[PDB]
Amino acid sequence: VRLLESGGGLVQPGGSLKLSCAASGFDYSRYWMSWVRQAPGKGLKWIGEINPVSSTINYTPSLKDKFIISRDNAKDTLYLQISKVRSEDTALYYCARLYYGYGYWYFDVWGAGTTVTVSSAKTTPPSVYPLAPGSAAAAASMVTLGCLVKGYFPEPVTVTWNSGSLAAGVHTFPAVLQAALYTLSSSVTVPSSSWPSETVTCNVAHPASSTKVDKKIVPRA
Amino acid sequence: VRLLESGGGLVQPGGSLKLSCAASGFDYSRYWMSWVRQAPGKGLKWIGEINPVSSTINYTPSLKDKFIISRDNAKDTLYLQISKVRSEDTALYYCARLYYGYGYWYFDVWGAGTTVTVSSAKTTPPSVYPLAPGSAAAAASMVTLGCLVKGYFPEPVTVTWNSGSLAAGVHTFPAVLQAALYTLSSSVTVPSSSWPSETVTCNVAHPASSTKVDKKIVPRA
Amino acid sequence: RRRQLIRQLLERDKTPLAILFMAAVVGTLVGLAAVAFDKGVAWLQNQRMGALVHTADNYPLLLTVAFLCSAVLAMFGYFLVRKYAPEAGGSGIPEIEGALEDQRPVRWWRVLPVKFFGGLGTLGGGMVLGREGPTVQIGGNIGRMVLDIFRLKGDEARHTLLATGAAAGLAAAFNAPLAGILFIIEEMRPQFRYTLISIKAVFIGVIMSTIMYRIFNHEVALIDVGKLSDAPLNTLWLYLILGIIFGIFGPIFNKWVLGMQDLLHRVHGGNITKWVLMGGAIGGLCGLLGFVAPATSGGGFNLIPIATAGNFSMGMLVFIFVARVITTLLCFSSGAPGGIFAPMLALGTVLGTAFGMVAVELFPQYHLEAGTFAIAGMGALLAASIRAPLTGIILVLEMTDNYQLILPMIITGLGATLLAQFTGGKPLYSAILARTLAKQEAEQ
Amino acid sequence: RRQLIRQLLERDKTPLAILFMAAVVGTLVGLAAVAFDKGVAWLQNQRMGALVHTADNYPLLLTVAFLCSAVLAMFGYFLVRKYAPEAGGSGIPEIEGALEDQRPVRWWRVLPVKFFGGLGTLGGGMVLGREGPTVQIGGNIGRMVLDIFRLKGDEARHTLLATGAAAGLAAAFNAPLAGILFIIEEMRPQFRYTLISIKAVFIGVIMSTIMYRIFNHEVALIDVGKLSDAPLNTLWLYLILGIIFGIFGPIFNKWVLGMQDLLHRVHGGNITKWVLMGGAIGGLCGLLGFVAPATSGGGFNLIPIATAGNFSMGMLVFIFVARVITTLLCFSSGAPGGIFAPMLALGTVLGTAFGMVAVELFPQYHLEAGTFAIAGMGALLAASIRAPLTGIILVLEMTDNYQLILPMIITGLGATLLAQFTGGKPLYSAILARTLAKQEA
Amino acid sequence: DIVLTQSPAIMSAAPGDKVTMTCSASSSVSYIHWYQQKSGTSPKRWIYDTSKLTSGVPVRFSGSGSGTSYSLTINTMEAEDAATYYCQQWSSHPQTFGGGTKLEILRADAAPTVSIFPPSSEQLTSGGASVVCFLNNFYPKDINVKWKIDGSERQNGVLNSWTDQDSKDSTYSMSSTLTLTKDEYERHNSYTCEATHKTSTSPIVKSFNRA
Amino acid sequence: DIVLTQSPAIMSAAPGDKVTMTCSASSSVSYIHWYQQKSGTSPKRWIYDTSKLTSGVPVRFSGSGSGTSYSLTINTMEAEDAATYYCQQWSSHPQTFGGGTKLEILRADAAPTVSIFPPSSEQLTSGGASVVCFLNNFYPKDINVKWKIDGSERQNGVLNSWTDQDSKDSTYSMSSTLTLTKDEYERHNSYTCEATHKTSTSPIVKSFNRA
Repeated sequence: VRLLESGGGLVQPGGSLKLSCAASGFDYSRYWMSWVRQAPGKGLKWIGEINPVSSTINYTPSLKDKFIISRDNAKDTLYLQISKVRSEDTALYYCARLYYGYGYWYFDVWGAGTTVTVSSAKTTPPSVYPLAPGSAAAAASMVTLGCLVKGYFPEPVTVTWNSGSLAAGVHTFPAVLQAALYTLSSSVTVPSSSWPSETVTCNVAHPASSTKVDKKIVPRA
Repeated sequence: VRLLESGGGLVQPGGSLKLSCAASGFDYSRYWMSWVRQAPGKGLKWIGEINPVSSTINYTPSLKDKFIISRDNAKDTLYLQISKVRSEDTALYYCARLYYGYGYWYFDVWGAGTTVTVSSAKTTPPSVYPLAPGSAAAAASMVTLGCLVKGYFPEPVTVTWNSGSLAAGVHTFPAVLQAALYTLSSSVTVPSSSWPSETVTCNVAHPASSTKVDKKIVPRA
Repeated sequence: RRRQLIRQLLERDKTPLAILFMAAVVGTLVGLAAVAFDKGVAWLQNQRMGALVHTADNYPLLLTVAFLCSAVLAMFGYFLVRKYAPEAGGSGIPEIEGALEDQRPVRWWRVLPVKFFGGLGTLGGGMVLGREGPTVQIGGNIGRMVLDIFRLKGDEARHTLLATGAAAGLAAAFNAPLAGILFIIEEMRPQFRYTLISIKAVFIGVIMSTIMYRIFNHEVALIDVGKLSDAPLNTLWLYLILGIIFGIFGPIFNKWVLGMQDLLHRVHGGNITKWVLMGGAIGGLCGLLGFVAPATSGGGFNLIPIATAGNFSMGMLVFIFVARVITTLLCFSSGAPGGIFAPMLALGTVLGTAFGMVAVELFPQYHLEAGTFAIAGMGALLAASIRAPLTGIILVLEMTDNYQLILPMIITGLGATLLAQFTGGKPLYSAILARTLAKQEAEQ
Repeated sequence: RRQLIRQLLERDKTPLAILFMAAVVGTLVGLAAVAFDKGVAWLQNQRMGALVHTADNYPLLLTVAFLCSAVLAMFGYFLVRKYAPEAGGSGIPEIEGALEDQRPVRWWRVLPVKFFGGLGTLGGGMVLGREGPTVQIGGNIGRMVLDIFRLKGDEARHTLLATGAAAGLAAAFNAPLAGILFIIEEMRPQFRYTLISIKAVFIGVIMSTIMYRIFNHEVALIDVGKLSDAPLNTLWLYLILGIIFGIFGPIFNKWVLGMQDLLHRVHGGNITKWVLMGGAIGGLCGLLGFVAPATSGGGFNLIPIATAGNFSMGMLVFIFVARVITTLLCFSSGAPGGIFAPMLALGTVLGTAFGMVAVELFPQYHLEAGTFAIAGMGALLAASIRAPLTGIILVLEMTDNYQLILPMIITGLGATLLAQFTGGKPLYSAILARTLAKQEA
Repeated sequence: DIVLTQSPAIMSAAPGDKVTMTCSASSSVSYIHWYQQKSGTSPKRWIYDTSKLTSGVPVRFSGSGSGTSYSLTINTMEAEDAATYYCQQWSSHPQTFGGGTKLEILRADAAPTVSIFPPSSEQLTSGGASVVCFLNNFYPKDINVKWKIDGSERQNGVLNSWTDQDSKDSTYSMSSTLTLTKDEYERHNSYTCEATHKTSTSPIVKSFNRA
Repeated sequence: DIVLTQSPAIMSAAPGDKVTMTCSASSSVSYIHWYQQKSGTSPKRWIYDTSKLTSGVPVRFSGSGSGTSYSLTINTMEAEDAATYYCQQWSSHPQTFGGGTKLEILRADAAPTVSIFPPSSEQLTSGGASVVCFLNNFYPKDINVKWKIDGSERQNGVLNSWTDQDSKDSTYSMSSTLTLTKDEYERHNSYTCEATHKTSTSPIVKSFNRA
């Protein structure tokens, strides 16, 4: 049973966007399905729900057609159309599956949920900077590194090291917005014997910007 | 309710193809899907059948793995794997939906067809040559035009006029074989005060080829 | 006494092979008969369509023929009954409960042809009457006739053949073998005193009939509501309340169905003609609405699917409800051959949907579906009126195939029988035998 | 006649007090059965977390599988032999009697005995159903509120006793309809009129059924999904399957009884030679429940697997015979437990088998073993206990395959006709005659 | 494996006529079915269980039979019934179909409609020249085309192709087509197409000329 | 639209300990549901119907409450219980969720591990001069970074980001990036980076010099 929802993105004020949740591994019918959204820092707020034959669809208190919810029981998919979007819509949208024990419904199985961003700023490729120890590098037991992914918009960027195969000692702070542009950093801590001597590669990717880059960290000169 | 088998074509003696009939307009499972084939000019022969959960699969008095009927309830599609072909399997392959009345079974709804022609030749897109009336156009109350499709392998080609919108007075002649290639003509009889004035187009299709050509019929200028 | 029990025990379920082989022949005949009867009704309703096609042009001339055909069919109906078998009238079910008690006669040499052709007229006409009635009573006489014809003697052979014929006829009428049996053993049989009825002998008959119906009526059901949803526990009380409702109303509907019987009696006094005419009047009235608003007229099945699906407005329901409560009494109380069984099913269904809708909105957090309450209440009248729930819940469950609703189905149906008892009501089918069994003494 | 007209107008008018008690009886039987059910499970479970503890050593592993069921079966038979010789056996006949007023309802004894008595026999994993224990714990429960509230008259006594029964069978197979149909088809005084308020029963049944749901929702007992339909030209095959179950039904009856006698000698009547022969059969089953779970256990776990056809034509015949054995050995030994469910697990197996043979001999019918499995799942309850109407409805209520109804009846009816013409009798009745006769003698 | 073999392999009847094909088996069947194959289409279940008309199937039709010999009838056939009927069974496994019965209709006389074409500009743009000549909707099937190059006979490189009885009007059609090198076509002027049919004694001719 | 209000906003507890978090409805609710949400993962259905554990939850958890006040407990929490719990009701359309209680593993004071990086040569080869000064793994999340260029406070251009507690070692970490212009940075030499945290009285400095 998988709930995979796509369609999120970066729309600009006043826009629209059909979010889509596709289901796998269990009969799509017989089921009720509903969307729930979480705005950053903030909490979960139910958006709406819809039944099998989509003969019933209810929303939380919203204006006329702020939200249109539908499902297609032939493509085992649930949609959610938002319109005339403001920043209060800037959020992470989850789809669920609805069930009950005694009969007081809960949100049974969630999905990973796509992300909507509501802004004016334009998509923008990030700059990747290798962060190598200074020259007065107090080369001890362990040695810390990382690369600086700055200058991009929107979220997300994703960063791994040497392709994941370097997963312990990895700190990946969150991005901080400022001046219509995102910025974040990453740390990688490995053994002194381990580094200068091999190849530590930090790999940034900005789906939106349509980019990918593996900055090879290498010794200050 | 549509059974629409694809995958047919040209196959060299001692080879394998995988016909597939996709299902739509009904609930795939619960159903006993089967095939049947018509060898050119001949009658029908039952290749095999294959109950709902694929836990029963029978064939006709036919050796080992000539045939291999399989189904994917998840994509509402049937399958057929004939391997080690010879000219005895050159024919039209239908797939039906099996049911019954009092229980002595029958073939309910037959799909279209798909041709599997066994031979060493080469596939050859056809060529469409529009046939407009002569220059001595005695354009009486009714005008006959027609397009000529020649040199293609293997059978068959399908011809519609203005995308089937033009169904009356259309003719299509049985293709004829001439030097390891096929050729046929279609005549369409329309009002003369209807042709010059508008657009009479013949759209020819060759499946094996995977080409389709729309030939617009322009007067002899 | 216990020494006797030990004797009977080791001797239980040992029915005379001859009684069994006759229940098997009775069934086969009732089956064929019910099929035939069913076919004929349809052919007639049909011949009437190909009569309205014949005058589609003129509207008033159109409304006339819709009337005069049902009017002329109902008349020929009531007549056969008034002139040759005053028992064929009404449901026909009470006349069998009686025959099992040995209080009523089984004039099959009369009732078979009368009740039969008598019903083709009333149903062919499109009035609001079920098929069980005519078939349950045609069934009895079938069992009776083979009893007398083959000479078979004894209480078992008489009560048994007569009771399979009833149950076999009810099965082939609703294509539900289980409900057929459960009916005899819950209503039809002598309700107070032991009786010599071989249950195993019955089954055989029921099956033989059910099979005859399938031989000719396969590939399409009677009611088809597909597969509705489930009912969470925190939902149950709602079907108890729906039950309480049907419960207090059931008795009322009984007062009406009977009083109307008397009132409709005056209108003709007893005169064969003032009756046969009052029949043609109600007959044509129904053949009319069967055109200007089919939902108020006719048997009642055609609309059960549409209502359960919720394809009717909260208004269209109430209208049909009342309009029907009217067309039903008007048809049953008038004394026309035909069960007031199915129409109650068609009725509960309507009152069910309605309750559903109201519930649907008041409780959005239950995620209800009017359909469930439609199926819960589909047999709730059979519960509060005729007062036989076990047969009702099984007849429904047997035609709507929604066993996941069984619980609510019972909770509704039970609440209906409790509220019908505490509010005075009685076994509408029984009360009718009292009415007739008394009017035999009273007139002495 | 003038009396009838009087009774008619008075029909279905049961004392509100009787109804309100049927309601409280049910609620209790429900809670009871749930508790019993939970207990059994907890025990069977405790035994797994005992074989995990010695997974290493095999023989030491086979010993503990035995010694736990052996030690649970003994403590079982004991409680029955030392405090309530009626708790033994199914427990169903002891209530048919009670309704005839030929047997006593020693609830002050039977409740605690039958209960902890069964937890021992089922928890051990022997081949016995739950209905028996609960149908009898049910009646007593009905009684108990009958004596405790001092309701008098024949209706109050026969009604609360029967609902206790019905409601007990319901919550055992989570099937309200079957509960009712059982009473009105078997349980009730088979030859004479009786003062039992059917409407009073339902209330009980529901109350119980609901208690079961409160604690056992979200999963069923038997789940075969939705099998295929059955063409008309296919019916006769179920009649033949019925004729089979029909001639074998009586034979299985002779065995279940004779074995009762033969197993009696082995202990003579001695409390110990009995309690021990019990731990023997009890440990024997706790063993097979490891070296071949299909031969041991209640029997439900394998009904799905057989209907699906996941068993070879051999693995079936084996299980059948092994089971016909493990079943008698358990019921005829006189332990507390219904031989009801195990007949269901038996018909299913003999059903699948017939299916398979049919499947091939007739490829043009497009059969599915499963439909014959479910057609025969209740075929033993038809030839043995000789009550079909309850059987067909019990199955239909657990398998939810109403489209098989016709074959289900044709099989089941054919069974009852071949059981009568071949001498058999109501296995549950014959047992009351056996005990009621051994009483006045 | 049961072998059904049907009666008339091709039969011809004038509409409004009563027509009855047959279908016999080597062994024994029961509840046979029949199908309808009209040209260019897969068969369509027509009658089943020996005699139950499907949904749509005109009540013009009726089926009968028993064990060894079975039949299909059309009380008053209608020209739209031009097709091939396949009795098939499954009364025994494996199912086995029939040989077929092509039903041909007999309408009244029916004069052609000749049309000649000038080798397509583009076809020529590659060394080919095909002088097409259709002969649409006619009755007797029996027809004879003849080509005349610059007033003279021709039989080399000429192809004919008849369509089959049309479902609705019961008339045939025909394409006869002449091919040559682009050159061998350019070195002549008169191109006359000539048909001789039962309807007329005087051939129907149709020509065009390059210049 | 009942207003669920979870109790402790955020709270720490050492492993094996016993913890309870609240959820006071504003009206009457029945069978509160609970969800677990680990940074990065969509909410998981923990407890449901006020006390039931969803198939799989460690029996360490115990749901409870009634009418107006409910609660959840971990009898001896482990570390794998570091998450954020959301109560939810839907006994009164429409469904509402709690404020959320943040659960954080309590652990023993840890010193920051100050690491300071000079600008990338890649960056300066385009006017940017970001001088990052990571502050990895430590305990109380209360930490403070201060930059000094050629010995002198500086707050303009600083850009901190903290990590949510480590799954593992249960420590915190923070990156602080000071930005300039290639030139603003060049016309200076010293670039120290001081950190102040409870685990030290005097701060942890960590500089570098262009020269």
